[PDB]
Order: sequence, then C-alpha cells, then structure tokens
Amino acid sequence: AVADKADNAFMMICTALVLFMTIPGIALFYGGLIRGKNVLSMLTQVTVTFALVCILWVVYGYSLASGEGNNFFGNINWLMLKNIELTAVMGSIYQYIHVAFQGSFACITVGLIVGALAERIRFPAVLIFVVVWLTLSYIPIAHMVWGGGLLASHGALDFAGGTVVHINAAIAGLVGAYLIGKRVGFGKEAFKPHNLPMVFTGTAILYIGWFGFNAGSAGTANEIAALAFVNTVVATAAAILGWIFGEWALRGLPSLLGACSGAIAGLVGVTPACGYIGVGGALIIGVVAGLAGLWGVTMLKRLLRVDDPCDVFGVHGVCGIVGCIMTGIFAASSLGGVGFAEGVTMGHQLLVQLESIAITIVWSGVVAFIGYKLADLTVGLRV
Amino acid sequence: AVADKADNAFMMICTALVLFMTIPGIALFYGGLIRGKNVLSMLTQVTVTFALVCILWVVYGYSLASGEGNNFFGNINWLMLKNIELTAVMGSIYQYIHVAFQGSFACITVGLIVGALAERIRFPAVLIFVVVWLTLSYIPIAHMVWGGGLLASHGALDFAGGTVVHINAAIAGLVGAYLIGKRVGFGKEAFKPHNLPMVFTGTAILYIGWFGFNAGSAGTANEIAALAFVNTVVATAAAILGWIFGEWALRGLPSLLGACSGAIAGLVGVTPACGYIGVGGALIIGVVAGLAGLWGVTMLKRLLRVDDPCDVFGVHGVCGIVGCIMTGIFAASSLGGVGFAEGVTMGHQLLVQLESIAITIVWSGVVAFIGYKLADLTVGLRV
Amino acid sequence: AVADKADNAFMMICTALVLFMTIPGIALFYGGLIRGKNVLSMLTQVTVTFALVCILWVVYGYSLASGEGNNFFGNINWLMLKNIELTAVMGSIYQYIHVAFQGSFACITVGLIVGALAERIRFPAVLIFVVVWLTLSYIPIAHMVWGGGLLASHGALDFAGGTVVHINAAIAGLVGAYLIGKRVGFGKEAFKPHNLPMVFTGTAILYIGWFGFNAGSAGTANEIAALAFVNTVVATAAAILGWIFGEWALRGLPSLLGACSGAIAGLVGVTPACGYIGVGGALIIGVVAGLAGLWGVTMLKRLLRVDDPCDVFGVHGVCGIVGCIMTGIFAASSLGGVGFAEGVTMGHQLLVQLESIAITIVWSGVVAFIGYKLADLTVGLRV
Repeated sequence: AVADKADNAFMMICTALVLFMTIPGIALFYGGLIRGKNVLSMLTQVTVTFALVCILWVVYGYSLASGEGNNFFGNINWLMLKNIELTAVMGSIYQYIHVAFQGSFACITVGLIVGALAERIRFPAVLIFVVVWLTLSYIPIAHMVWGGGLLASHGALDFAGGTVVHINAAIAGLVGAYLIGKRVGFGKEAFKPHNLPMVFTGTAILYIGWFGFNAGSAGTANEIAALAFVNTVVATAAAILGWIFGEWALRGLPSLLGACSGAIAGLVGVTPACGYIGVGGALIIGVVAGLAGLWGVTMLKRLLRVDDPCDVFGVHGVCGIVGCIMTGIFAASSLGGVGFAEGVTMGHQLLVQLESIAITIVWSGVVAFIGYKLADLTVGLRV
Repeated sequence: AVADKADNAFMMICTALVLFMTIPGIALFYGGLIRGKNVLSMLTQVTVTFALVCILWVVYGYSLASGEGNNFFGNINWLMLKNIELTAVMGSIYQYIHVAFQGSFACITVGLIVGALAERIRFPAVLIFVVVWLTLSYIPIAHMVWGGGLLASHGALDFAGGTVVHINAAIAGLVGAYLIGKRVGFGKEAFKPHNLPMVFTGTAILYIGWFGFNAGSAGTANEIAALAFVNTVVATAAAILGWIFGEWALRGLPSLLGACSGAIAGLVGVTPACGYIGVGGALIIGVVAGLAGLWGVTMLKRLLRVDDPCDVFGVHGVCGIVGCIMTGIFAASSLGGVGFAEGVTMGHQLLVQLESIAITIVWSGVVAFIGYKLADLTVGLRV
Repeated sequence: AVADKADNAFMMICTALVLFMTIPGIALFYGGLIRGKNVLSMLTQVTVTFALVCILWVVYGYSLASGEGNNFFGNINWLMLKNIELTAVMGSIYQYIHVAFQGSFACITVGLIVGALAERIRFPAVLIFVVVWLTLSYIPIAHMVWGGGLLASHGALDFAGGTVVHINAAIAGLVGAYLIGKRVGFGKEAFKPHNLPMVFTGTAILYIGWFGFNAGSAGTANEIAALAFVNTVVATAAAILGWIFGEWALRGLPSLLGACSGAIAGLVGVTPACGYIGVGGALIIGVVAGLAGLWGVTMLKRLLRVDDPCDVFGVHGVCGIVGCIMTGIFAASSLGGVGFAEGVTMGHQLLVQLESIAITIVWSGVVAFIGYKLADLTVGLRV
C-alpha cells in the first residue's frame, strides 16, 4: 500500500517511547527495588540483554514473529530483514517502522524478566535464557497473537500485549524466581525506602512510554490510538486510586510503592483492553486491576515473605490476567466497547480470553523452564 | 470536521510530553527541593492527586471546562465523555485527544501545588483540596480562558496557560504556604546541594515536556506550533541567562538552582506568549522573566527567610504575571508578534491581560482558601 | 514549498528528543562520571552554555550555518531569523522547525564538550570558549556539511553529524583536556561505581533522544527516517555487544560502564551512516564501533592513566571517525546501502570521508585551541 507520513511519524515516536520503557524505564524501576550491591549488575544485564534482543529481533525474531507461516510461528524469509524493500508498507506505515515497534515490545518484555532476576542469575546464564525464551516463547506467542497465529485466529482480544508481554514475562519471571533462590541479607528484608524515588522515576518513565506502547498498537494516529491513549490515562489513574484505597483500608496508610504498583497494575490491566473498551470500562478495569494487583503481591509476600523485585511479576501476571479477561467483557458496545468480532458473544469471547491466558501461561512456563535448565546445565544459573 | 492524522499524532505525543511534566517531572523537581524525610510522602501525594485529577477530568472536568455553557463553566453533557463519538473532531484532531491534552494541563497544574505543599499537608487533606480547587478554580478558569468563557470573550491572550496553569497554581500554592506552617529543622534552612541534581533532572523533564505543553497548545503541527516551539527554546535560554546574570551580579556567582529557576521562569513567562510573539519578543520576555523570577524568589526569601519548595510559586506567579502582561505587548506585529484581535490596540490588550491576571489571582486565591479550610475543618490540614 | 504537517509533527518531536539529549541526557551522563564535588558546577555550566548556544543559534548561528554563502559559512540575512516568514518551508517542514532542529544539534555538541570539561574550567572561561568554538568551528563545519558548504560539495556522507557533532566535539574536548590539567584526588582514580546508575540513566536518555537525532535528520517521517531509526537500534545494540564482548575477553567480565560506552559508541558510529546503510551494515558498523571505542578509551587510559570524563571524547572521536569511514563503505547497494552519488565509487567516497574527517579534526582543533587560549588570556582557564 502507501505509507501515511503521519502514521510513520506517530509510530516511530511510539517506538521510541516503548524503547524508553526498557532503557531506562524498567532498569530504574528495578534499580530502586534491588539492593545497591546488585544494581550495577542488573543494569548491565538489562542493557546487554536489551542489545541482544534488538539483534535477535532483526536477525530472525521479526521474520518468525510477523512473517506468515502457521499458527505458532512465521517464516525465515525476512532474516536480517531480507526481501523487505525500504518502501514496503505494513498497514499504513513503512514496514521498517513496524519492525522496530514490534522489536521494542520484545525488548520491554525481556526487560521485565531480566530486571527482576538479574541480581540472582549469572550473566552468561541470562544470555542463554533470553535467547531460548525469546526465540521459543516470545516469538511464537507474538506470532500467535499479532502474527495471525493461533490466538488471533480464535479472535483473542489483546490490543497491546496483555498476553504477549505481561503474562508471558510474568510467568517466565515467576518460574525463574521459583528455580533460582536468593539469599536475603539481614536488614534487607524490605525494599529500601531511600531508593524508592528511583522506583517512582522508573514507574513514571514506564507510564510515559506506555502511551507509545498502548496507543502505538493502533498502528496509526487514528481514533483508536486516541481511545487507547485516553484509556491508558484513565485505567492507570483508576488503578493507582484502587490500589491506594485497598492499601489504605488494609494498612491504614498509602505508600509510594503502592501508588507506583497501582500505576503499573492499571497499565498492565488496560494493555490488552485499551483499544477495545470505553473510558468507563477503562476506569473499572483500572480499579479492579489495582485491587487485584494489591491482592497479587500480598499473596506473593505470603510465599516469599520478603520484599523482592520478583513481586513485580505478581502485578504483571495477575493484572495481565485480569485485564485479558476483562477485555472479553468491556469490549462489548453495551459497555461502550468497540464490539466483538463476527458471531461472537461475550460468553464466547471470555472463553477465548481464558484460552489465550491458559496457553500463554503454559507455553511461557515450559519454555522458561527449559531456558533456565539449559542455562543451568551449561554455565550454571544462580550466582 | 475531519481529523488530520498528523495533528492527531502531534497532539497525542504532546499530551504524553505534558503528562511527562508531572510524572516524573514536577515530582523530581520538588523531590530535590524537599528534605529526604518527606520526599516519599510528596511523591505519593503527587502520584495519587495526579490519578485523582485524571479521573475527575474524564468524569466531569472536561465537560465543565470545555463544554459550552456560560462565562465561568461549561456543562455536564460530557460526563465520563458521554455523547462524544470516538470519531468526533475538535479542531483538527479527535476530541478524545483534546480531552487527554487538556487533562494533562490540569495534572501539571495540580502537580505544581501538591509537589510543593505535600510535605506539610495531611494526605487526606490534599485530596479534599484537589477536588475543591480543581472543580472550582481550575475548571472555571480553564473554561474562562480556553472554553470560550469570560476571559476568552474579552480577548485575553494566553496561548498555553499563563493564567490557567501558572498564576492559578502559584496563588493556590502561596495561600497554602500562608495557611499551612512548616517546621524547618536545624541545618535544613537551605536546599541540600547533594539533592540539586534531582532538581536539575526535574527541570530538564519539565523543559522537554513543556514543548508539548507550549507547541501542543497550537492544537496542530502547524507554523504556530513551530513558532511556539522556537519561542520556548529562546525564552527558556534567555531566562536562564537573565537569571544567571542577575544572580552573578547579585551574588558574584551563578548557581545550579539559579540556572534551573531561570529555565522555569522563561518557560512560565513565554507560556502565555509563545504562539503570539516573535523570537525577538521571546528573548526579551525570557530575559525579563528570568530577572523577574530572581526578584520574586528574593522577595519570598525575605518573608520565609528559608529555602522552601514553595519558593517555586514565586517564579510561577511572578513570571506568570510578567509573561501574561508582556504578551499584551509583544503580540504586536510591530514587534514581530501575530497581532491583536479586531479593533484591539496594545493599550486595550494590556488592560485585558491585567484583568485576566487579576481575576485569576482572586478566583484561585478564594477557591484555594475555601479548599484549605474545608480540608482543615474536615480532616485537618497541617501534618 | 508546502509544509507537510506529518513532517512538521515528526521534526518538532525529534527536536524535542535531541534537546532531551543535552537536557538532561548529557548532564546526567557526565554527572555520573565526575566527582560529586564538581557535579553541581558541571550541571550549571551545561545548563548555561546550553542556554547560550540556543541564543547564539537564533541570533546568527542558524543564518551562518544554513544560510547560503560560500564553502565555509552562510550569511547574516537571517539574524534573529529576520526575513523568515513563519510559513516559510525548508524541505517539507516549516523553516522555524528546521531552525530548532538544527539548533538542538549545536546544543548537544557543545554539551558533549562542556559536560566533560566543566569541572576543570572556570565558568566565565567556558562561556568564552563556547562563543568562539560555536561561532568558528561548529557553525562553519555545520555549514560545510549541512549548509551546502565544502564537504557537502565534495559529496561527504554524514547523515546526522559524525563530523559536525562527534568528531568536532571530540577534538575540541581532547584539546581542552590537553590544555587544561586536572588534579585527581586520592581514591578518585576510578569512576565511582555508586554513581554509575546516573551514567546509565544519561546513556539511556541520549539513546532515546538519539532517535530524534538520527531519524529526524531525514527531515521527514519517510522511509529514510524509518531506516535511520532501525539502524540506530541495531548499531547501538551491536556496539553494546561488541564492546561487552571485547571487554569480556579483555577483562573477564562485562561492566555497566562498558555496556553504556558500547551503546554510545554504536550511536556515534551509526550517526553518519544511519540513513545511507542497510541493517546489515548497521550491525557491522555497530560491532566495529564498539570494539573501536573500547580500543580508544583503552589508549586514552594509557595516557591519562585515570578514569576521566574526557574519556568520552575517545569514544566520540574514534567511533565518530570509524563511523564516517564505514559510511563510505556500507552506503554501497552491494552492501544494502542507499548508493553513492553520481559517478562516485566506494574508493572515491572513502577518500572524501577521510578528507571530511581530516578537515573537521584540524578545523575544530585549531578553533578550540584558539578558543581556550582566548579564554585563558582573558579570564583564565583552569579553575
């Protein structure tokens, strides 16, 4: 087709915003959650795995994720972007922009995992994990949801990655936390308050970059991007208030960490729904995502019993799940949503949402397990 | 009408930039000005009130600020954005983008106040204040200036919010500082130098986001946005140099805080003028705003006698006032400006500018007072 | 001509991104490399010289850099932007946007120098240096490369400033480090690890802003901007891995500083090549730039023998040189590049690249020397 310069402009900036989410967004976020002694190692691992993902994406990730193929993966006709004319158009933008935008999603997904596990995993081991998990979990899932694969064929609703990014990463991260133990030093049982401003800063950057993430998923600076933008604002705000409210009634006082976690919970929750729901649905998904996130990290604390950066997966996993399910409800026009596909009823959509969640959790869990084992058996996992 | 995708793209990014100003811009700015013990509380309050404002804005703020009504407020036909088709166009962009862009302005305005007072006001009290002040001061004033209200009917020139945002917030903030006392610990009489890099970082983020703030106010990626962009660069630079020069001749040495305050002074000063003046006028308003800001904080120091985050209101108020008045002068074509409205002479424009300033100061001062009293009488103000 | 709003939108945001690179990008970058005692002074100098450059740019920098004239400089027909209608179009955007975009390049270039030397040079002395060097080195070189000057007439390939920005600044910076000594306190021989997160944050911001820097140099949100965007991602990633690999085999372990330096090396390296090469060429230039950068700082360490912010010039200079030369190779279509100009062979292009490098190094070195001497003779250099 023909590229619309406005969309090209919008999508390259949105891509920049998404990249901003990982570098330095996620890094600053986790930087404030981990003990100073491991921050440098974590930043190094986030930076290098980010670089690794960028390369793997252009080499074959894009071709296998977005190339046409079967229900689980594409092809290798676009290795190193071969056979893609610079003027090739995907949707209403130059395919090259589509490559970068999609590549940035792969980056933040990996960032979510590495940023949390970096401190407990050997450097070479994380590299092996990234290669395996990106290649066998992210790419297939990305293809299944956005590459016209399985989940897409079933009509799974996931505007910006509730499954591909959040649930996908949350599971890979939780398995990592399960397989790799971590020694909590004395006095380091709770997140250091003095470092919370960095968590806030990371949260803020993720929030800002998330607009490129959510609105950019419209693929064009149109009314759907506008809707996604507004829902992102509302859902995030709603989740902050919801989490803070739940925390207020649960602890008698709100906390900075709670407010930030709430922001993330709403961002994760609205991710799959932003372009399919109305502002009213965004507010509701936001409040629920915030309360669900609080519930989620509270449960993780019962297991870990200590503040751990991996608590982040509790928010991404739970809110990712909540948002994905809620999308199946609020996508309805009766609720101000965009509507379901042909012959689709809310009941059927919910089931498809559950299937997507189910498949993502299992697929990512298995691939991650394999990834961690391969790393362990080769160079050794735990530091 | 029909939405121009280029403008949609421009305005959603500008909205992201403005949101960036509050989260984390203003938070980092104040974070570096307040004692470490209250930073966490301040960040929490900024985050939650930001969330609160985002919600109140979509629920009724937008409808009452931009809906058509009388000279002080709009209507409630757009509660929760009801009756607004996704494809509805406002100007040359989708109305939904207009909602978010305008909502982000409400957010930074509230951020300016809360970021400075957070450390001295009870959490629940700030929430009550925000609701009251946003609803009764920001919304009406926004409607009066940008919603076709009173000030707009009189031809008040305020491109991006010299009154709606800066003077409005400056007054609400100063009243707060007047009503709510603060105990200055020993050794905490001056801003901690070690924390100045965060003030610089906050300033930098405000500066960058300010381009979306000023240029985005053009409502379109046109020559007016270009002008506003260039004037923002120039006025900011001019104010930095002006403040630094004034500080150099007043103290024998420039300071980081002075350079940052200068940047803000120029940003505030050019805010109402950016799209109506020439680059020459921007440079002049910048130098004057910088010197006026220095004068302003110097006077506040004579009253407070101690470094206080509320000194920020001195810059916003004074430079806001200076910029608003200067707009009435440099908008003239003889001075390279865009020109005055029909039958308008510089003398008449100045008077209208003064009236807008006068009305904003009194309206905001009264509403803020009421807001603080209501909060005090209900849950208690001072921590 | 007629302005394309999409391009106007793209270019104003790209300009914002480039400005973001200096404020706070470069400031945070250097902030983490210099001892806390001089950070405040450095931030102040970066902020003020940034302001100074913004002003000098609008006053005469733009007219002399982009105005039509001879092979070394333009004219003064655009002083203070006089004679430039607001609706004047340059390329496909409003000239005013072109002014700001180009002005932001001048800002980051000066930022690269001041951020590194600030701690060792007197405040008034840096101001004098900036005026002299910006006026006599940056402007002429900018005119020579982008103002249709000498290097442009010879067909020098430099998409975003390998010479104008990086080599230009690297030389001016190295001369400064050569002329101005610095006392290294005991225990301050190596960069403080505790401050590395700020270097990472600065690097991240430079990286994100660099997209506006590289892609924006296309002057339009077209396929060339898309290519530049993708190459920036790839080259940066490749350089991170290359540097990290070289560091791993050279020291047995990667470091955060190495990963960040690698990012910069790739960004600098691809700068002149991004819009002329293929993704394959970007990856190769990236790996080479990363290894070359490591080699470069390693050599500087042999001379300085201590960690010094000026080591940054080693990366910009070397990678700038490497990227400029490599552009002459990978611009070839056989290599997936865009192709050489008329009657141009790779061999001839390489020579022209070398000439541009040669001329830039000498021109900047001489002007900087003069600048530092004038400053020294007038107010004194070293603090």
